[PDB]
Amino acid sequence: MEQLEFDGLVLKNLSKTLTINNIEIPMRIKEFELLWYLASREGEVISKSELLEKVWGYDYYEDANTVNVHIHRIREKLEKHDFLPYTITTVWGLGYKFERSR
Repeated sequence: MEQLEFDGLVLKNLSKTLTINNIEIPMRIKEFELLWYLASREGEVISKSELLEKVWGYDYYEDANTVNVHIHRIREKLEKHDFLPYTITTVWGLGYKFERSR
């Protein structure tokens, strides 16, 4: 898959950019790759460990809590640009999942 669409949110993996209502939203590459990994697995709860291993596999991190920080950054950007119908749900202690809101 090169492109995912979720009611107005479009993820473009070739360019590692994202649009909301066809407007590009600045996002760093790690944040995009995290979002892409989750949205590619809509509805699946992905543990911090799998995210660190498969999204940061090559990049380094002092602190596993870089995952949480990045989840928050993604949700802040979606929320700030009034994107409501999909979000990343935190499943406490278990992981994160991209899914329809509620």
